[PDB]
Amino acid sequence: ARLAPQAVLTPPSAASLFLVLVAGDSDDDRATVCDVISGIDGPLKAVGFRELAGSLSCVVGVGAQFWDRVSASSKPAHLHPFVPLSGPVHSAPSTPGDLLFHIKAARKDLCFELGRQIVSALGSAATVVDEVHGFRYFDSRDLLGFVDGTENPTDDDAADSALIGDEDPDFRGGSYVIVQKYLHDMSAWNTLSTEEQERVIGRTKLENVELDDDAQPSNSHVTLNTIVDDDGVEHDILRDHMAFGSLGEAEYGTYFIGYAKDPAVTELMLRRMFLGEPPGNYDRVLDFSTAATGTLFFVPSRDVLESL
Amino acid sequence: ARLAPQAVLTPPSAASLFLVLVAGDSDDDRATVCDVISGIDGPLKAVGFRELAGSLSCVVGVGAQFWDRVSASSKPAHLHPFVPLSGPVHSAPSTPGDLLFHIKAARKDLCFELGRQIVSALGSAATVVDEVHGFRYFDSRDLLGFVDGTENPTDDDAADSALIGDEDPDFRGGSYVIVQKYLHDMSAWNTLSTEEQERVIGRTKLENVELDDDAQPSNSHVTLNTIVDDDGVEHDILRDHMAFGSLGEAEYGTYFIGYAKDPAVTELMLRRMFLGEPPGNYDRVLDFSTAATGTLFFVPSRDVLESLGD
Amino acid sequence: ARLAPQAVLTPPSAASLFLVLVAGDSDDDRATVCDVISGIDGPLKAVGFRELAGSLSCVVGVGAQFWDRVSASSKPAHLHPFVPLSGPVHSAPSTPGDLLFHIKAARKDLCFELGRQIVSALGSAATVVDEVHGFRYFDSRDLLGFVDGTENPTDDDAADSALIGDEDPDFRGGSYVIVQKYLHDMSAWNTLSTEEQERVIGRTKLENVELDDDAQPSNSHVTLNTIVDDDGVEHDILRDHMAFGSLGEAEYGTYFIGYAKDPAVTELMLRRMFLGEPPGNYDRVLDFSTAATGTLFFVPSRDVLESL
Amino acid sequence: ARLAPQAVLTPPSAASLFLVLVAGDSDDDRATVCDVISGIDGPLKAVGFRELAGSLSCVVGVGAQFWDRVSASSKPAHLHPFVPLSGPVHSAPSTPGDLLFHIKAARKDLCFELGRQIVSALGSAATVVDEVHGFRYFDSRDLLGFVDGTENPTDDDAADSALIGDEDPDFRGGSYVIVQKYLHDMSAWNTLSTEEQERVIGRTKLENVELDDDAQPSNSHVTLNTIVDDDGVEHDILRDHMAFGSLGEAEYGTYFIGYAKDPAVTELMLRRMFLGEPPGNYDRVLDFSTAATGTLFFVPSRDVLESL
Amino acid sequence: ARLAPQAVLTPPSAASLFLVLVAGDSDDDRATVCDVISGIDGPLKAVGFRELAGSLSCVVGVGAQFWDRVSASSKPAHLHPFVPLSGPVHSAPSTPGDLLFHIKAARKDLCFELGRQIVSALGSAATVVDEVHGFRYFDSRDLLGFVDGTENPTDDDAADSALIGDEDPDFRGGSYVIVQKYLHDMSAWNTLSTEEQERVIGRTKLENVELDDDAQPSNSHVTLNTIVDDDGVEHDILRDHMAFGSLGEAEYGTYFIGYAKDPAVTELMLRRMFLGEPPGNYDRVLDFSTAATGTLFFVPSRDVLESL
Amino acid sequence: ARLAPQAVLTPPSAASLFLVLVAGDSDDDRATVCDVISGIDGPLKAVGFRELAGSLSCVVGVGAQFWDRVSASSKPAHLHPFVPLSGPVHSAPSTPGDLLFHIKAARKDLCFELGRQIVSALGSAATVVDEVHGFRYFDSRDLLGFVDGTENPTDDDAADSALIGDEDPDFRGGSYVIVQKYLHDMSAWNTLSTEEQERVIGRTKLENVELDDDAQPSNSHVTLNTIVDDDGVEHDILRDHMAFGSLGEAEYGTYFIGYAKDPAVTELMLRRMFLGEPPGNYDRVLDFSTAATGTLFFVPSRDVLESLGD
Ligand code: HEM
Ligand code: HEM
Ligand code: HEM
Ligand code: HEM
Ligand SMILES: [Cl-]
Ligand SMILES: [Cl-]
Ligand SMILES: [Cl-]
Ligand SMILES: [Cl-]
Ligand SMILES: [Cl-]
Ligand SMILES: [Cl-]
Repeated sequence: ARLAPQAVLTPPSAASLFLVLVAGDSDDDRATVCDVISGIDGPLKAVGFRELAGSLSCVVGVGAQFWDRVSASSKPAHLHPFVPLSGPVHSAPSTPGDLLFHIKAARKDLCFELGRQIVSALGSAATVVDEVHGFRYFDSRDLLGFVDGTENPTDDDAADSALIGDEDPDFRGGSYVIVQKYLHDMSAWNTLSTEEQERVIGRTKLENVELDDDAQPSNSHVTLNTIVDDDGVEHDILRDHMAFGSLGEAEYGTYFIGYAKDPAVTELMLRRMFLGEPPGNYDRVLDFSTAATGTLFFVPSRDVLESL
Repeated sequence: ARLAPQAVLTPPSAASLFLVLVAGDSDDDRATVCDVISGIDGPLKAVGFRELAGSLSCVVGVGAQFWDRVSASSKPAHLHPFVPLSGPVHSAPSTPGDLLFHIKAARKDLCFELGRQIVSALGSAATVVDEVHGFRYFDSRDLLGFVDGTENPTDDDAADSALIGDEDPDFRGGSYVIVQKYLHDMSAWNTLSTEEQERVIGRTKLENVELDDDAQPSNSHVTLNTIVDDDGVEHDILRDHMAFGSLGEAEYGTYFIGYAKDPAVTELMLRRMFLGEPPGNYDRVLDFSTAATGTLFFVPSRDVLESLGD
Repeated sequence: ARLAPQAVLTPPSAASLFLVLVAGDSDDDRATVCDVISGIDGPLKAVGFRELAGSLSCVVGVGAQFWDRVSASSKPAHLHPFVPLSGPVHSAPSTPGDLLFHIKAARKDLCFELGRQIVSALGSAATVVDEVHGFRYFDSRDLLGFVDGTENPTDDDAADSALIGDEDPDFRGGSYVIVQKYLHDMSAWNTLSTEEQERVIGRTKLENVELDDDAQPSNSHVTLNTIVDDDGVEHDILRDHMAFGSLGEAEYGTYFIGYAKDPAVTELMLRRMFLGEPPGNYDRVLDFSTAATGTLFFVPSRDVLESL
Repeated sequence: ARLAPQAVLTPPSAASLFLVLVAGDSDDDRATVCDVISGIDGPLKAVGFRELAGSLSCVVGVGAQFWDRVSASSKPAHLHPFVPLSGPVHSAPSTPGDLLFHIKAARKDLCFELGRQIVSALGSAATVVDEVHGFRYFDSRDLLGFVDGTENPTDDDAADSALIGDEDPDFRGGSYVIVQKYLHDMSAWNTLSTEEQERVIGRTKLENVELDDDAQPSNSHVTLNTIVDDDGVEHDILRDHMAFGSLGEAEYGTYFIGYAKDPAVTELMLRRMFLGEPPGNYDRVLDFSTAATGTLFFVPSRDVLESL
Repeated sequence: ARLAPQAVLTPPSAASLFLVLVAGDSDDDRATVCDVISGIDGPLKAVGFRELAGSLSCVVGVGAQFWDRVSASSKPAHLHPFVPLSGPVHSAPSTPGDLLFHIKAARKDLCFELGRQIVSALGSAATVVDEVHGFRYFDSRDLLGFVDGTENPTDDDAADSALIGDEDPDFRGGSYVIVQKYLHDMSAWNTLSTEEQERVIGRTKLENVELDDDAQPSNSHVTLNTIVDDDGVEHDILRDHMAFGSLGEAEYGTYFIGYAKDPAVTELMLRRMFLGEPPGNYDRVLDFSTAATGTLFFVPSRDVLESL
Repeated sequence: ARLAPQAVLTPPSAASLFLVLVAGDSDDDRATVCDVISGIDGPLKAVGFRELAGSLSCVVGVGAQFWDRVSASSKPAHLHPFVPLSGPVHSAPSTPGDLLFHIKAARKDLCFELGRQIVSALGSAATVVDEVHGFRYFDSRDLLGFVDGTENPTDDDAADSALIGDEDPDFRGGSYVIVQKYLHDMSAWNTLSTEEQERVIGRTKLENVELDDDAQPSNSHVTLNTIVDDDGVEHDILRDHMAFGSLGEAEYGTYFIGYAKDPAVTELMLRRMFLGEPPGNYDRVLDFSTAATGTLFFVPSRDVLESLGD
């Protein structure tokens, strides 16, 4: 997929832009927004074509509520606003957003330029409500210093995990994407030893190897995020984390973004993380990371997107 | 597709070579030509294997006349010579060519060496009548200074636009390619202002953003080259422009090359360009660009290519 | 084919590692081996995910004997051990191996690190019986100075040539691989003129252009390794040579690895080379190269491998 | 210069970090700050050594006031706080800063990591007061769309322009650096035609060619920033602009940074820009760009820096 | 040596452009030419600054006749026109040129664009009399298939060899350059065996290893081009060949460019090649290469050039 | 410095080759050896010219014994065999070698091919006694998992540290290089925790940050290898480590190579490491790393190198 919108399956990139917008309550607003995101390949190629590599991609997400404003029937099976979580200790807020632009390329400028054109076409019809500029941090690490995104599926595995789906054939090729902007408590995290940190995560730190079953804490992040159903089938999401931050504001962040053919999978992971399994046995990553956003979007296929 | 001939759908490259040749009249000539082209997979790997990235590609095109010498039996549905167009001030000549090699690579030497080995194999069985060494100019601009190749289809849209399907199943996976070598009038073009240039093209110059409907002249190159049928169904082609030129001769060029599943789409684009729509409302790019060549070729799929003549 | 085990079709690489191992007889060995190899994309992802480019790949092969010890249930049609060849002047030995790891990447460190993790995870359950650290030598040459790999099938051709096959539905997507470690007599080779070396190979040395029919000796490496059936159809294999060696030991090597959906094609090339066509008219490449190893492995699809 | 602090002469980079800090009024503050910036190569190599290319560099600037707190004699000839400007229409503010870290590398992460280590070593002894993450925008353009930094001197030209100087031999190898964070009025600027924009700048837009003398407006940026003395000697600075911004905050910026052996040159340019020459005939770039900062720092040589 | 005119010492490049021009006789011509060439780093920076890598370079040469028309004041010691050579079988013509632009970069577009700007700035004041678009051919080979440029001096050696010179203080830092455009007879060349071609050159073809003393013919290109003085000191030049050509015209070329602090060294190589050592024993490279041009230019230092 | 031999100051590379050889006893042997090494500029260009970046470099080192066979006249100030050290549990053997080739490039094949042509020229006039194919391991870490090479001097500091100056003007621009091939005990080392490993080294593991004075053991590798004279003047060396190993043999290595203007600086580092400071307070890296070789060589400047023997 070179220069196509809704390229959910792209590998990771040196640079990302996450733009989250709310739509004008007006009628003229709903119409410009629709006509801009439905002609999204225009600016995608307008920027992207200037780089020989063609690394630029753009996935458009539309939140449940705005989807209702532009389409009666049909609606995809699982589109709903992001479900908030109130855990023993930690909370995942559900925050506003009608549009997501998830932008990737090999260079920052390519990203920024696509974002500039998008934001400009929208004018006063929409309002930026969250904006992260992500960046690869050494060998795909997060600011907690672990290699992050490892066990992502790929090739056929990834298409079955992320993309609808004979099960909902009107929206075949689409996906459900959840975003969460996490901020970290660096100083707290740095008071753990490497080994404690590894126990919190589920893998070794430098060498990025999974801890043995007989050594792998039942509340480790890896454990809480493994999903096996009754039949013993595993269910995976496609994740695309990036680091971001501000030195002066002491803000160090991980931007979570996860794609799935069914958001039941992503939501189950989030429940096991915030509420624990067994209940109360929650993910220690949450002791060091706080989600400031939580938004759920439908990712239309190219065809479905182009028709709005 | 890596080191396979007839890879129509390859992304743009840093360097290209376009060779157009005319075949000899004899029966020797025609059979040498069929050997070289049906076994083009050989020189392609002989050269291209030597570069780890395997960027080298080579698409072979056969003209309508030569096709009749080789396979009178069985002609693809729309293969004919290039249709010359002739407007009041600007014309699109129909110039000779039996063979097209459209070569792309990340490096000049690979393009050159492949060309060299091909030309060497043909020997006196063919003559080069056009040769262009193309090169990427800045951020994929053409010598007029505009980003060029932008609205080209990609992925599935591209395959559908460019390759013969069910409509002509005997030649599924082939294409029709048209080439034209254009020369520009740089000082004429430089007397225009940016804003005027933008009105000629249909997009802003630096930022490559499409002009909105209301600012978009009916004879902008973009407007004229938009093909929408009565059904309201859009028809695209796959274009592959490269810059070329010579500073001493004051030649500044764009080499045009368009692939289509049906050349009717390309031919209509050319009519709207040269004859205008409504009539006489022609494409002002042509005020600054003169076509020195125009030739149509059939691009056989690999299976078909391997069978000539034989 | 990003970070998938059994990516047989991958292109040449700047670096590769070839590991051959024998398993222990203990049932516990039997089981360690099967754990590690069936979970192979754990380490493949543990390591490979640290490279932005994702160039790392790892193909696992399993020997006939070892397959039997683990799945007397079903066998792939052509899984037998490597057949030794004993020819008028030169011979191809049949040497041990239960496991092949064919590892490739853009960098040595990735190859070495994947190997480190595999070997170490197999612990005393297995023993490295041959180890070759291969490298790209100039413009895809081998140490005899010829561009080597030129006539490999690509894309569809390659899949047809290398992957099973309606002809064996239970092992669809797998392959058979034969390795042979060759050592060259450099000084002898250098007494030939370039033209002589060209006559041995079947192609020109610098330009890598195939010699025409009337100047192609009938025992050139190329003629011998052309396999055309009675209907005039050509049967190809997918090959992956790398250079290797040691300056002080005066070892200058070519590691041969050949993939095919039916190893009989490979095996036939080997016979025409070693014994000759017609018999006695053998590949003069063998006057300057000696096979120190010869082993055949079955390459399972991901599904079959994941379930061993 | 690989991995040396005070590498004023480095070429431009894909990524930059500009950090401006104020020092604690305390005594313990003055001491940690001194010992951190005087051991600045420690973290420079600590981060920089992890990249094969070694593209990371770090220039440290110390403002006049803090310089006084740590050194009586000696003081460089021209160190003083940045002079504010009140022009016919436009104003250059003079804003706080004791320390500048001007950081460059081929990757964002390298920059951010160096900044993280610096800010962390400083702890509560200093406070970030300005922070820009710059990025190359296409072919060295600024967000106004012009190629920017063209006429920079280089090689010997650049060392004579930027570096002291037999004229002040205690501080030979040092430099004076002025920074200004500009924000742009994109919408206003976009209402000019290309040709007007070119007249404002002094060069053509796409092709980056200098306008002819007989066509070059006397109030163009190029004109106002050409410095010839009585004898007709030209005086140049070394400039190292980067773009930065925020889509949601509609902030589009150019970060100015200019190095000179004598700040008289930079200040004269700034006077001709804000006040005009003839007076009132000012730089139209200022009609579209507003400076939010203005700070002047001394850039000690390596030797002078290491001794504090 | 970043974006400086008269960067004689730069390494090989992937692309280059060689422009030779004759000036008109009008005094206005005289002056246009001198404006453009003395301001040459204007365009060099206009173009070159757009590439992050800064690989673009441009060396200006000036012919003897044209120098006279512009500076009868002082002349560099060795500035005379190219001396034709007329030998037993082959001749080197002396062809016109007043200006040389030797342009190099990592990409053709940079070369072409610098050329476009120069030629266009010279307008009708000058005429391009020869134009070669040179390219790197595989591993630094020329179209005869040999690695070509191997024995170039580097670093200090190169400066000693190419740059004037206490021996001519007024033109310290300049050089003399000789260009010759060669066309090859490819078919004739291919009738030689590789060994014969090696005997012609003086080195092995694929491995680029120098033939040992007893197998080096006395008329090999290498022997002939070895210049050793009476004290046994070797005098070298700095060379910059590129391949060029046209497939349809069957033109396969090597563009020779040679730099030296004293052109007599270059000139002597030329004599030993064309006329032979001993006389008649001439460079058999000339049986397969014909010089279509031959011109000598003086290469001013930046200071001298900037003041013409 | 591009394609010049004896480029001591080159930056780290992706690949290296370290060859150590012993010369034959004859007079033929010694003169072949002097031909090959004094004209090493030839193979260096023969190989290295073929790569556009010109990353290839080759530094030649001559042992003290062989130096006496070639230039009894005139010996540089500090040239002697490697001084073996012998502590209670860990030793630094002094192992044979007359010749060192320290080869660096961006690619393995260039290193290999240069080695091949050198070894081929020497013929039976020399024997390889050690050979290591080094490789960059992740973000310049060594097999112990730590970033390694960090505090190496750069620029002028480097030149001053590594090259002979006024002190020995007959050999200005030369150096003294010491090599040791270390083998690691990976399972011993893996039983430690990160924090302990950090205490062994003197820096944090992932982030490569120096530990502060108060957390910094007196026998950390970093502490022991800091050389400060009574004047309070620091003395550094130029180090060039590469990883190497073989998975089947369970060999995991660090190849050490240090350059100094005076080998006294390197030798003292080794004493503090092996014999400890205060005495017995040795470098715990040595609990996990065993030296299999130790050899000292003089690195002649180019001018000096060109003159042997002759
Ligand atoms: C600050 C937020 C987060 C940090 C720092 C973090 C970090 C990690 C790390 C270090 C790993 C192990 C490497 C890998 O296999 O990718 C991991 C794995 C994983 N993470 Fe998280 N993560 C975060 C948020 C989440 C959230 C919110 C979800 C679910 C909605 C999640 C889903 C997963 C999954 C599914 C895996 C792979 C588990 C497996 O199959 O081994 N991540 N992440
Ligand atoms: C020392 C070991 C070997 C060396 C140096 C060697 C070298 C070559 C060279 C130089 C070519 C021509 C370029 C190309 O198409 O790759 C070639 C072709 C070939 N080689 Fe070999 N080879 C070796 C072993 C083998 C073995 C053992 C087999 C079969 C099991 C083999 C199968 C082939 C095939 C199938 C081709 C393509 C022939 C064609 O054009 O159809 N190679 N090899
Ligand atoms: C928003 C702020 C600014 C923008 C967008 C801007 C943009 C430009 C552009 C487009 C050029 C022509 C290309 C070049 O030669 O670099 C230029 C040149 C120049 N600029 Fe500015 N600039 C800005 C601020 C300044 C400031 C504050 C100074 C002085 C303190 C300055 C000093 C120069 C100098 C010395 C030149 C080269 C003049 C010559 O010799 O041709 N820049 N800048
Ligand atoms: C068609 C034109 C030419 C071709 C194909 C050619 C080819 C070669 C080749 C293959 C080498 C050996 C590798 C090397 O050191 O570069 C060489 C060396 C050399 N060439 Fe030529 N050359 C040509 C013209 C010339 C001319 C006209 C000169 C002198 C004006 C010349 C001067 C040299 C020098 C100085 C060397 C190095 C000799 C040495 O080892 O000392 N080249 N050239
Ligand atoms: Cl961005
Ligand atoms: Cl070409
Ligand atoms: Cl390896
Ligand atoms: Cl940053
Ligand atoms: Cl050019
Ligand atoms: Cl090696």
